[PDB]
Amino acid sequence: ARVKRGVIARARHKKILKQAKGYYGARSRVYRVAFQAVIKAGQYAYRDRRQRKRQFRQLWIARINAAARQNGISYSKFINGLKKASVEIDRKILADIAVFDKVAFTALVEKAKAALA
Amino acid sequence: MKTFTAKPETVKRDWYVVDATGKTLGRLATELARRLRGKHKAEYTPHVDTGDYIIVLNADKVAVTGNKRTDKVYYHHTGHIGGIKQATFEEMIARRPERVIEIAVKGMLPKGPLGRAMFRKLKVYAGNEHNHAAQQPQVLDI
Amino acid sequence: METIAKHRHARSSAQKVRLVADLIRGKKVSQALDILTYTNKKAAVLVKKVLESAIANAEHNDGADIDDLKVTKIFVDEGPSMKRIMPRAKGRADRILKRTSHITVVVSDR
Amino acid sequence: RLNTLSPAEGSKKAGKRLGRGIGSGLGKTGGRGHKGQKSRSGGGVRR
Amino acid sequence: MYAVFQSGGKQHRVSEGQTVRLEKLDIATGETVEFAEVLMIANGEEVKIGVPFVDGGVIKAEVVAHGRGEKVKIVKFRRRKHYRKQQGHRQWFTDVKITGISA
Amino acid sequence: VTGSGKKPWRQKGTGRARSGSIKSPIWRSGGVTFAARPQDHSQKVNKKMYRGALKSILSELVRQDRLIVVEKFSVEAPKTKLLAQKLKDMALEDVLIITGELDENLFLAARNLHKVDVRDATGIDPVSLIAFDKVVMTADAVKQVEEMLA
Amino acid sequence: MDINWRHNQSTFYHFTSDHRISGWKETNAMYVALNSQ
Amino acid sequence: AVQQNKPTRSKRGMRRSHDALTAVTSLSVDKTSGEKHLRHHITADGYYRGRKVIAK
RNA sequence: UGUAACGGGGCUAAACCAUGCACCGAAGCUGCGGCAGCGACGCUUAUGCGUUGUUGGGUAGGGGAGCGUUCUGUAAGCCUGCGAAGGUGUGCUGUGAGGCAUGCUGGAGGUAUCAGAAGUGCGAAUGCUGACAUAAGUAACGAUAAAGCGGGUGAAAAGCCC
RNA sequence: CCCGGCGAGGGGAGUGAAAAAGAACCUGAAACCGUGUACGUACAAGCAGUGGGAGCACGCUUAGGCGUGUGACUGCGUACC
Repeated sequence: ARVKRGVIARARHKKILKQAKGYYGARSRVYRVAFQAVIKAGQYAYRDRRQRKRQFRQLWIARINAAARQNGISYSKFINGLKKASVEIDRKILADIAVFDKVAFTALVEKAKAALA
Repeated sequence: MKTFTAKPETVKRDWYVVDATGKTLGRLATELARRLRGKHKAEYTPHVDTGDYIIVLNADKVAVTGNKRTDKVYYHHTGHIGGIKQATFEEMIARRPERVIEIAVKGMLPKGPLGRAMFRKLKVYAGNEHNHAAQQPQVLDI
Repeated sequence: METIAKHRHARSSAQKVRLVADLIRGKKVSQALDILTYTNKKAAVLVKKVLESAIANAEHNDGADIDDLKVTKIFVDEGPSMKRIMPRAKGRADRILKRTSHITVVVSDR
Repeated sequence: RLNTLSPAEGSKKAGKRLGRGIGSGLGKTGGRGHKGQKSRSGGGVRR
Repeated sequence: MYAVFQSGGKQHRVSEGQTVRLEKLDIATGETVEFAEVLMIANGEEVKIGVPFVDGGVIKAEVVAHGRGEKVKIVKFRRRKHYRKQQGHRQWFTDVKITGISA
Repeated sequence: VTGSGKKPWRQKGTGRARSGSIKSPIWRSGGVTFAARPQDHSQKVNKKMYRGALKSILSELVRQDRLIVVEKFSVEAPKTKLLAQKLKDMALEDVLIITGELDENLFLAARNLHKVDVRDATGIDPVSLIAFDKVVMTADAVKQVEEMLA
Repeated sequence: MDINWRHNQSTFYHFTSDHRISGWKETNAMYVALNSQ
Repeated sequence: AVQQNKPTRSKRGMRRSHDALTAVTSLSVDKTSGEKHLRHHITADGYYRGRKVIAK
């Protein structure tokens, strides 16, 4: 029972090359380079599902720090204030209020300064 | 939902005029770098130029502490081989003082296309007057 | 109405022909013939014969009126190479790729 | 019912196939380590 | 009028009539849930939490669709050491729709 | 492989990979690496495992009503028409007739029918008791089967 | 042409010449080796 | 003396960006014969600047 | 080779020392959702759960469980010219190898399920064979004895004929 | 029948169920080379992706603010064996 291996090899190669559309040059044409490109894209994608949590958090902290200094207190003192005021709003939402609702953020700063004093 | 991103078509950005007489170079420079990034605005976004236009004036009257007036040396290399060219702080204030504030701020701003676009918003003058009366820069006391 | 002429297996590599094809692409046909008459290439002779054949196929096999025609498409595919041998020094040989091409002129009035 | 007969459970064990891939467990060196006389075809010392 | 409430693991800022994609709740498809742990209600007057969750506030949300999210490939390649491991993952979600926010 | 043991190029100095035979299994036209030989595929079945297996399959042909016991089963003339009509009357299409004394006329009558196979009680095998839908044993064949399988 | 190309690839497969790389290519490898010693 | 990485087709077309042929650019019309020719050259019928020359 | 012994700007504190309270900070810990292994335990008994504890980086290597390919039986059955295999897209799906459906090309074969046997899975071997690139329209066009013009033939003449 | 050098090659016509079944002939993959369209790209440095992400172009869509293509700018990131 000789098994020719054309049809299944074609299917594997094609699977990998479909996962590499949009890559520059051989990275999207040649199998032997698109295999490495697809794997290295896999490793980066893993690594960056962790980094997007780190990057979004540092973005939010920069926005709360900006808006809170606009209301006359730093980020450090603001988070200490709200923790002592026993407010448990996470900082995705504090960043989002700090962009969209300036008056609510002003009131949060008043709770923070009220408890912090 | 998703975190808000500033859109560079719709970023409103203001004009500020800052008098640099007797300010410390690094401390002014760091405040300008913060305002030109847009770090002072709640709509800050790291890939969008959200900052303001700052008109620094009286750049020749900026101050430094210690012996940095004579010992702080600005090196650059010209590309030709033995092209290491130094100039102290007072030589730079005599020749072009705009280069003093602009070197400082430029080294505090992120390197890359965006931070070049951020530095295009800094306008420094060695004197007390500027051409930009049409843009109505309000006096940023810092 | 699109009307095609082709020279399949033209002894000239496709690069050398594509210079000339890139000249007349998009032109009106009488202007394209005036360009190929005064281009000093071997490829301009080949391209001119395909273009004249396409005007004739247009006016005979289709609707007439040469003066409305335009060279809408022109492209030069690569044909099969003739694999020959150049005798080099010290006893070694090379393959010479005597290259052909496939000229296509699609002419149309619209 | 010749397509419903079936062996016992545990009687037909698979069979090690060496040299196929990374997932299989026995690829590249087939389970015989790095160089040496024992990782060589025919290789091994006598009894 | 929006409201911030705590949900599965994390927090959501939601107005009324807005579809939210939460973690997998153990609720039937057309059934209505209540989040009794709202952290902020803002209408034109803010109401938030000295001690956390607001005393008088609740969010009534109708479950819309259980589902299973986009596949992600998990690739674990250790260069030059003869190890790679791929895996896949589709996270379960629950789309609810906010029926109402009661301050 | 029909070739020569001449080494195709010098061991060192061509930039080619080193090769020693034109009949290598890596080379086109080269000789299978582990080329097959004619082999025997017979398995030993112990006698008590063969008889045990026949006892199990006969017990399941009885239990699934796939075993029909007739007293006599013979055809008049050696005609496939007569056996076709006879099996049609007994509601049997796919059938293993097994008879303790092999009739000649029955054997010639079942030789063209595809689904039908006539055996003597001696030569039954597991794959035919399992293969055919119904097994029709003559009573004499039942007695001979019990003598075989003890 | 194909037959002449297979035989004329088969030209320096059994060579001997040591000062010429691969039988034919001129070099300075005699002086390189000799100076390395 | 020889390359060390195969150049792309990008760099190949970039190099050929200048290999383009220029058109004629407009060829002039004879005064008498009214037919077309390269400028400063004689026509196919063998006229030049409206007078008859060669005549082969 | 160029500042070139703070990463850099720059700093007279943005340095050092002492004290203190904040905040940032990892794939650590926690929260929420999911999967798998090994125990324990009341049933379910031929195993799944209300559970419950705990574990899951991995090379050589050991153990366990699978997917696909070609061929044999099931199969004179079941799909198939109302369109097979193959080819090329899209959509859905599984933890994965993969599977399923379907548009276009194709034009006649394919094969469930459950077993059986393997020429059973390639990116590497200066691997073998074919094809096609690259340098590149680049070097070269083979003695530095040398050509010029008129006419002819021809679709076309530096090279043919006179 | 027409272009063409009484060519090569082609375009029609005709046969054929089908001539992108035309003798360079079943299927007709990939590398490789083109033509057309959408987007990006001429002040910007590096395994060319990945996380974020504006804008633009096509389809939707009872505007539901989605999908596909592209991808300015930005964090991180020195191939495989």
